Order: sequence, then C-alpha cells, then structure tokens
Amino acid sequence: IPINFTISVTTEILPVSMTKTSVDCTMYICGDSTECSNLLLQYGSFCTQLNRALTGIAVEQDKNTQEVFAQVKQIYKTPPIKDFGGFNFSQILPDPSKPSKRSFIEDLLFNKVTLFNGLTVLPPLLTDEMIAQYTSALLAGTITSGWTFGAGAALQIPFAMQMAYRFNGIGVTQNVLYENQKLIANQFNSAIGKIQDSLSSALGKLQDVVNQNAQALNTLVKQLSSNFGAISSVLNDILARLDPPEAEVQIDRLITGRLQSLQTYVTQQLIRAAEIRASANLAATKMSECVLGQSKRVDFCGKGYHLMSFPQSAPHGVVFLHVTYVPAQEKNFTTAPAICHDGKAHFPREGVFVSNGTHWFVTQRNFYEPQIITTHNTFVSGNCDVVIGIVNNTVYDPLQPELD
Amino acid sequence: TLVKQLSSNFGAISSVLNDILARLDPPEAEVQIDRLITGRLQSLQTYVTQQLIRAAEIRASANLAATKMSECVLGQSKRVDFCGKGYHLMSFPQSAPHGVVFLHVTYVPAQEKNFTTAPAICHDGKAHFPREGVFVSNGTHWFVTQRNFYEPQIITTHNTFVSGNCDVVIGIVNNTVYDPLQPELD
Amino acid sequence: GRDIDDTTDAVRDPQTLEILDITPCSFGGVSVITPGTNTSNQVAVLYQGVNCTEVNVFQTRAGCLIGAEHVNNSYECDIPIGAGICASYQTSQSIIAYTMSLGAENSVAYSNNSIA
Ligand SMILES: *[C@@H]1O[C@H](CO[C@@H]2O[C@@H](C)[C@@H](O)[C@@H](O)[C@@H]2O)[C@@H](O[C@@H]2O[C@H](CO)[C@@H](O)[C@H](O)[C@H]2NC(C)=O)[C@H](O)[C@H]1NC(C)=O
Ligand SMILES: *[C@@H]1O[C@H](CO)[C@@H](O[C@@H]2O[C@H](CO)[C@@H](O)[C@H](O)[C@H]2NC(C)=O)[C@H](O)[C@H]1NC(C)=O
Ligand SMILES: *[C@@H]1O[C@H](CO)[C@@H](O[C@@H]2O[C@H](CO)[C@@H](O)[C@H](O)[C@H]2NC(C)=O)[C@H](O)[C@H]1NC(C)=O
Ligand SMILES: *[C@@H]1O[C@H](CO)[C@@H](O[C@@H]2O[C@H](CO)[C@@H](O)[C@H](O)[C@H]2NC(C)=O)[C@H](O)[C@H]1NC(C)=O
Ligand SMILES: *[C@@H]1O[C@H](CO)[C@@H](O[C@@H]2O[C@H](CO)[C@@H](O)[C@H](O)[C@H]2NC(C)=O)[C@H](O)[C@H]1NC(C)=O
Ligand SMILES: *[C@@H]1O[C@H](CO)[C@@H](O)[C@H](O)[C@H]1NC(C)=O
Ligand SMILES: *[C@@H]1O[C@H](CO)[C@@H](O)[C@H](O)[C@H]1NC(C)=O
Ligand SMILES: *[C@@H]1O[C@H](CO)[C@@H](O)[C@H](O)[C@H]1NC(C)=O
Ligand SMILES: *[C@@H]1O[C@H](CO)[C@@H](O)[C@H](O)[C@H]1NC(C)=O
Ligand SMILES: *[C@@H]1O[C@H](CO)[C@@H](O)[C@H](O)[C@H]1NC(C)=O
Ligand SMILES: *[C@@H]1O[C@H](CO)[C@@H](O)[C@H](O)[C@H]1NC(C)=O
Ligand SMILES: *[C@@H]1O[C@H](CO)[C@@H](O)[C@H](O)[C@H]1NC(C)=O
Ligand SMILES: *[C@@H]1O[C@H](CO)[C@@H](O)[C@H](O)[C@H]1NC(C)=O
Ligand SMILES: *[C@@H]1O[C@H](CO)[C@@H](O)[C@H](O)[C@H]1NC(C)=O
Repeated sequence: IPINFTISVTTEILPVSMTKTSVDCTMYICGDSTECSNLLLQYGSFCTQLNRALTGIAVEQDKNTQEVFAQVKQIYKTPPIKDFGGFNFSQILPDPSKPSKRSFIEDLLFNKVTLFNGLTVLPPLLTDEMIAQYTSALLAGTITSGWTFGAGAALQIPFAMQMAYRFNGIGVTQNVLYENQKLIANQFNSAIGKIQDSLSSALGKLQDVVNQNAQALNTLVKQLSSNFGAISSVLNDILARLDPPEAEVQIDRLITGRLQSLQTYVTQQLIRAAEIRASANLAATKMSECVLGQSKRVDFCGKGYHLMSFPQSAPHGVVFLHVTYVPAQEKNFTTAPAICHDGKAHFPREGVFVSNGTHWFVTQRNFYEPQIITTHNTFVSGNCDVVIGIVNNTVYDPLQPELD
Repeated sequence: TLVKQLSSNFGAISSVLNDILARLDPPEAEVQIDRLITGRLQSLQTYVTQQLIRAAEIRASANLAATKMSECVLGQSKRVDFCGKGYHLMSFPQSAPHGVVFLHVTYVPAQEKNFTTAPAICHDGKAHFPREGVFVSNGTHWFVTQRNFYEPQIITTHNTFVSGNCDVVIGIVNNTVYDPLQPELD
Repeated sequence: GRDIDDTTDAVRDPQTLEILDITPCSFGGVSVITPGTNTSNQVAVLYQGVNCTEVNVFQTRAGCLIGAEHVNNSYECDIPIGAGICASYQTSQSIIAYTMSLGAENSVAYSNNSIA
C-alpha cells in the first residue's frame, strides 16, 4: 500500500494541419506557351481533377484546425487576482506585453520549429494570434470553472476545492489534498519548471511533417529539367529551333512526363492529407476528453491516474501538459479477505484489511491511513465457515460506550 | 468525369473507335488504337485510386458510427462530448439513406445561484469533511448539498466524516453538527 | 546566373557588360465572392497573389480584394476569405469585408470562497 505520492507533468505532441499548397496544372506544364496549351487540350480534363483535389486538401486543413481548437462558446478571461491556493500558472497564462500575447512555453515552442512556376502557398484562415486566444480561453475556463464550462454554462469554484473533487474521482479521499496542500503545490510548480527547462534544450513529430512536405515540392520542381526523351527540357528552346510540323513530336513527350509527375505528386499528397486528418481527429478527441473533463481511460491522458490537462499551441500542432498522480513509496502488509467477529463475517465497505503485526485496521487502497474497524466501515454477510482466508479479530461498535 | 473522358483524342485522329477501324487499313490503325488504349487506361487507373482513398475514408466514418452505436445507445457513456454536449442520459438511432442519425438526450444545468463555501467544518477541535457533496451557505446558516442541484440539508454526523484536527486546513469555519442520536437517547 | 532550382535569375548584356536581374511578371489566381444568385447579382473579385498596384480596393494579406467595403465591426464568418478576413452580404445592400470574431468576451467572478 503506498504511503506517499508525487505529481508529475508530461507533454504530448500532435500534428493538426499542414501547409496549404495549390499547383497550377497549365503553368507548370507549359508556362507562357500557346502551342503547348493547344496540345494539352487533347488530353481532356487532367487539369481540373488535380486542382479539385488540391482545393479539397486545402479546405480540409482549415476544417481540421477549426474542429480541434474552436470548442468554446465564449472567450473567458482570467481574473487579475491570482490566488489559486499556491498553484502558479505563470508560465502557462499569457503575458500581455508581447504583441502575440503568447505565454512563455508557447514562445519556446514557436522558436524551436521555425529556427512561381505554378506553385503557390495559401494563408491559413485562423492566424496564430487567434489560436493563442482560443487556448487562453480554454485555460482560463478550466482554471476558474473546472469541467462545468464544457457541459453548459460556466460555474465558478475555488481551485483547491476543484482539486479536491479531482482527487475524489480516483479513489483518494479529499482530506489527503486538504492536509497536504503545500506539498502538492510545490510539486506541481517544480514539474512545470522541469517542463520549461526541458523544452529549452524534442519536437520531431511536428518536423517530420514539414520535411516531407518540403521534399515533395523539391522533387516536383526538380522534375522540370528532365528531357523525358526530347532534345531539350525547355519549351522556349524547342519552339525556337523547330518548325511546328516537327516540334509536336517533342512537346508531346514533355507533356507526358510532366503529367505523370503531377499525378504522382497529387496521389502522395492525398494519402498524407488522410493521415493528418486522422491525427487531427485524435487531437480533437484528446482535447474534449482530457481538458474539458477528467478521463478514466487508462494511458489515454498521460501515464498514471489522470487529474487535469492544459493545452498549448505549437506551429501546425497542439501540445498537452497532462497532470497525473503516481504512488511513490510502498510497504509490505498482511491481508485478510474478511473478519469473523461473533459468528458473522465483516467485509470492508470501501477499503482493505491490513495489519502491521499485532492489530487489524481498515484503510483505503491508494493511500495509507489506518482506521479502527467499526460497524460503519464494514457490512455482514452470512457466517464465517465459507470464506477461505477469514481471520477472527474484533470490531468496535461505537454505540456501546455511549449507551452507558 | 470518367464517362466524359471517353470523348478525347489522346493524340489519335478521332475519339471514336469505330471510325478508326473503318477509315484505316489494319497495319496502320494500330498506332491510333494504341494511343486510345493508353489514354483510357490512364483515365480508368486514376479513377480506381481516387475511389480507394474515398472508400478508406468512408470506412473510418463507419467504424466511428459503429462505436457510437455500441457505447451511446446500448449504454451510458462517461466520455465528454462523445454522445452529445452535456451530461449524457440516453440515445436513439434512426436510419437515413446511406447513414445513421443519433438523437442524444442530455442533462444540462440551468439558472445559477452564487454562494459562500468552505472546505471543512471545525466542530469541537475535530475537522469534518463532507461525505458526498459540498458545503454552502445562504449568509447565516450552513448546509451540505449535492454538487449538481441545489438541495440543502442540515449538517449531521451521517453527512460528514472526521479526520484529524482543525489546525492544518487552510480555510476552515466554525459551526455545529446535529448528532441525531442524542434526542432519541434522552 | 542561376538559383537554387536552376533558373536564370541574372544575365550580363553583351554590349554594355552590366549586371541585370530577371524577375517573373506577377501571376496569381482569381477568386470571386458571391452571396448566391437568389438574393443579389453582385460579386467581389480577389486577386490572390498580387498587390493592388496592379489591376473600393482593400489590400489584404491573402491578396487584393476589389468590390467590397471595409467595416470596423466583427461578426461571425460567412465566407472565409483568409488570414482572419471574412466577407458577407448583410450590411442599400452591399458586400462587406470585416475581421472574424471568436466569440463573446466573458469573465467569471472567481474568488476563493464562492461557488455556484
Ligand atoms: C454572485 O455574487 C458575486 C459576488 O459575490 C458576492 O459576495 C458573496 C460572498 C455572496 O454573498 C454573493 O451573494 C455576493 O453577490 C457577484 O458577481 C458579480 O456579478 C456581476 C454580474 O453582473 C458582475 O458584473 C460582477 O463583475 C461580479 N463581481 C465580480 C467581483 O466580478 C454576483 O452578485 C453574482 N455572480 C454570479 C456569477 O452569480
Ligand atoms: C513524501 O515525499 C515528500 C517529497 O517527495 C516529502 O517532503 C519532503 O520532506 C523532507 C523532510 O521533511 C523535506 O526536507 C523536503 O523539503 C520535502 N519536500 C521535498 C520536495 O523533498 C515528504 O516528507 C514525504 N512524506 C513523508 C511522510 O515522509
Ligand atoms: C501496529 O500499530 C498499532 C497502532 O499504530 C500499534 O499499537 C499501539 O501500540 C502502542 C505500544 O504500547 C500502544 O501504546 C498503543 O495504544 C497501540 N495503539 C495505537 C492506536 O497506537 C502496534 O504497536 C503496532 N505494532 C507493531 C509491531 O509495530
Ligand atoms: C438561510 O437559511 C436559514 C435556515 O433555514 C434561514 O433561517 C430560518 O429561515 C426560516 C424560513 O424563513 C425561518 O422560519 C427561521 O426562523 C429561520 N431561522 C433563523 C435562526 O433565522 C434563513 O432565513 C435563510 N436566509 C437568510 C438570509 O439567512
Ligand atoms: C480569500 O482571499 C481573501 C482576499 O480576498 C483573503 O483575505 C486576505 O487576507 C487577509 C485575511 O482576511 C485580509 O488582510 C484580507 O481579507 C485579504 N488581504 C488583502 C491584502 O487583501 C483570505 O485570506 C482568503 N481566504 C481563504 C480561505 O482562502
Ligand atoms: C510564479 O513563478 C514566477 C516565476 O517562476 C514568479 O516570478 C512568481 O512570483 C510566482 N508566483 C507565485 C504566486 O508563486
Ligand atoms: C516485501 O517482502 C519481500 C520479501 O521479504 C521483499 O523482497 C520486498 O522488498 C518487501 N517490500 C518492501 C517494500 O520492502
Ligand atoms: C496461502 O498458502 C499457504 C501455504 O501454501 C496456506 O497456508 C495459506 O492458507 C494460503 N492462504 C490462503 C488460502 O488464503
Ligand atoms: C477464531 O477464533 C474462534 C474463537 O471462538 C475460533 O472458534 C475460530 O476457529 C478461529 N478461527 C480460525 C481460522 O482459527
Ligand atoms: C473557532 O473557534 C475557536 C475557539 O474559540 C477560535 O479560536 C477560532 O478563531 C474560531 N474560528 C475562526 C475562523 O475565528
Ligand atoms: C561595341 O561593343 C563594345 C562592347 O564589347 C562597346 O564598348 C562599344 O562601345 C560598342 N560600339 C559602339 C559603337 O557603341
Ligand atoms: C430565394 O430566397 C427566397 C427567400 O429569401 C426563397 O423563398 C426562395 O425559395 C429562394 N429561391 C432559390 C432558388 O433559392
Ligand atoms: C505591393 O505594393 C505595396 C505598396 O508599395 C508594397 O508594400 C508591397 O510589398 C507590394 N507587394 C509585393 C509582393 O511586393
Ligand atoms: C473605422 O476604423 C478606422 C481605422 O481603424 C477609423 O479611422 C474610423 O474612424 C472608424 N470608423 C468608425 C465608424 O468607427
């Protein structure tokens, strides 16, 4: 049975969206030429399908971001009085001096990743300032209300009482929090300090996406200096050295090669967009279940027993700081399934029977605090010749002394 | 798009095969035939790839619908914002063309009331914590109520459990406990 | 002279022997914002990749929207132009271009001994 506990904070990185890109089908293949375009019309509509697919991906990215981050009806605001019972959300809450209104850790994350021939790059619908605003709203609502704001109107509650009700949902009683408030506050502050110190010395999940999206474009651009069997990989050179009767057997080879290149690029982008969409769905689920509530699913929101989580915004992704509860120091005890007092068998109501060698106590499972075995902790069921490992200690019956 | 791709030259002299076979003598028609074959193979090979990707997406959506039917309809789920917004009670399925429609019934609170609250009650040196509920006050007296609906009750020895003494809890107030056994004891 | 992707971006003229650079002329796509051909027949064209120096002219980060008045208020997003800008028909009636608002500004009366 554990005797002590520790509070641990761990991070989790998830991509959400990738850069929008629209590639022209005619300018990439031909350029400013007209004979090339007139030849290209013989292939039907292979320049509408690609544009339609790329626009579909571009719209899907904005839908991903919107469904992940826009989960709050109203933009809540943190009160000026920062008396949260000892907990220090200073590196989490925004600092209203920088023009971007981003907290310390969000800046550490934004300064760790960052440092026409048809191709264009479109801007995201939600600029980074608005995403920071959304995460600040989520944090202020979580801190000042709890899980209430995600299930209707927001109800205020002191932070210490909220953490008491967070402990009460994992088995540990609430006097454990109220009698060890300073220790828990110190451990949480130390954990936040370690997180900020370890984010400044990584983020491979958010970089293996940018690397792939960049090498795809690099290959697409480099597939424009290939002859593909013609005499030269320049339309303006071919058109200046050959009469029209004898240049359309060369431009045709160029057209075939460049069409195949575009088709390969579009197929790969479609598959990658599907993968990013799956990850964005997971990120939205994690937000809804770990931030706006407390999750009983094992290993979903961190490692340990979940208490609460805080979101932060990273470039083209999101960051969660899961706060858990892990038992620390255990000790050996001796246990009995039941107790035969007076021909009856007393089972514990909520707890477990332990003994240090001489006397028998009843205690909760996730923490060590022994108690006398009264009739308010146990209930009777049958006689004591059926249970396999029953011991024969005594109970207290707290009405007998008062009946004198 | 797949059907309309059948009316393109692809480099041949016409987009219809019968004209190719009628207007030209066999050994010199194979060039046109090959150009048409290449074009139509390209069309019917792009269509299948796009269809496969769409089918995978629909499969993921169908898996989600199956999970929602299993966990929202056949039971009551504690996952937040999974079976609708608010606290979940039950759900009912309805069939729609190539899809499902769930009707999620949810409990959601209403008109609020601010109160004054404390985390413990120090009766006679001992500290009393609420058993299942929260301590509140209307200004003068103290009650214990459930956390999701106002329903105050007199603080007793059955609504609270004792732990330690009233010297370590940060915020704590003085009040009394009923001890219902005493009036019947006399 | 060349660049990262093997494209001539500089040249020396044979006669004067002077260095000249080459920059491609401005390109870009054209997108049109319409409120639906059941309410009105007005539109608002938006060059995507060019400033307004080239061909009611509001220059935006996403391009150079033409034909839409700029307002100061903030509403929900009807037509997502981009970079935080949205356009809508509901202002006799004209197409406007505002900045998207995320929601109402709320604030809970948090304190250490108050519950709701
Ligand atoms: C609930 O009360 C708060 C303030 O609590 C007051 O003192 C308590 C000890 C208790 O006795 C309450 O009954 C008292 O009312 C008030 O919050 C204000 O709400 C108004 C709403 O228009 C807002 O403008 C103020 O800014 C709020 N106060 C602060 C300091 O921000 C109000 O009476 C009630 N608020 C809610 C949300 O129910
Ligand atoms: C449970 O563990 C905490 C720390 O994990 C202990 O708190 C430390 O106690 C020692 C001795 O009293 C102090 O020197 C330290 O400053 C305390 N804090 C830390 C962070 O080490 C606590 O004493 C343990 N509980 C018991 C019952 O021993
Ligand atoms: C097991 O724990 C119990 C209670 O913590 C110990 O019982 C106490 O023993 C002392 C020794 O004289 C008595 O003065 C107390 O009255 C006993 N009860 C309590 C509640 O303190 C017992 O000694 C422990 N046994 C071992 C082997 O450590
Ligand atoms: C707060 O609750 C207390 C507890 O009921 C109220 O006090 C009693 O209220 C009833 C109903 O009006 C009266 O009949 C009793 O005489 C009251 N008892 C006392 C000792 O005053 C109280 O009225 C409620 N409201 C306030 C503002 O205190
Ligand atoms: C709740 O916060 C109040 C502040 O609103 C605390 O009161 C402060 O500290 C003492 C104690 O009464 C007094 O000087 C003032 O009421 C406040 N001080 C200042 C400088 O404003 C109170 O201690 C807190 N109570 C609990 C239980 O957390
Ligand atoms: C919170 O931490 C910052 C720096 O880590 C410090 O300046 C500030 O005083 C702390 N606030 C509290 C209430 O401990
Ligand atoms: C419990 O006893 C076993 C065997 O005697 C020992 O190996 C183990 O370390 C003990 N547990 C603790 C927490 O000391
Ligand atoms: C465990 O095993 C030992 C020896 O094998 C036995 O004496 C004891 O009764 C067992 N405990 C039970 C059955 O609870
Ligand atoms: C416990 O003590 C009682 C004394 O009345 C005895 O009858 C019973 O056999 C004991 N139980 C065991 C398991 O020895
Ligand atoms: C509760 O009563 C004790 C004993 O009279 C007193 O010392 C203490 O100050 C009281 N509580 C408060 C909050 O004043
Ligand atoms: C002929 O070209 C040379 C550069 O090679 C230039 O210096 C010279 O001025 C030119 N001749 C005339 C008459 O301008
Ligand atoms: C046009 O709008 C009116 C009302 O705004 C509606 O009654 C009518 O059905 C609409 N017609 C079309 C073709 O959308
Ligand atoms: C368009 O003109 C404005 C005004 O001079 C200038 O600030 C802007 O940089 C120009 N656009 C580009 C792409 O250079
Ligand atoms: C609108 O904003 C501009 C600049 O932001 C300002 O000059 C103008 O007075 C404002 N008009 C109104 C009606 O607020």
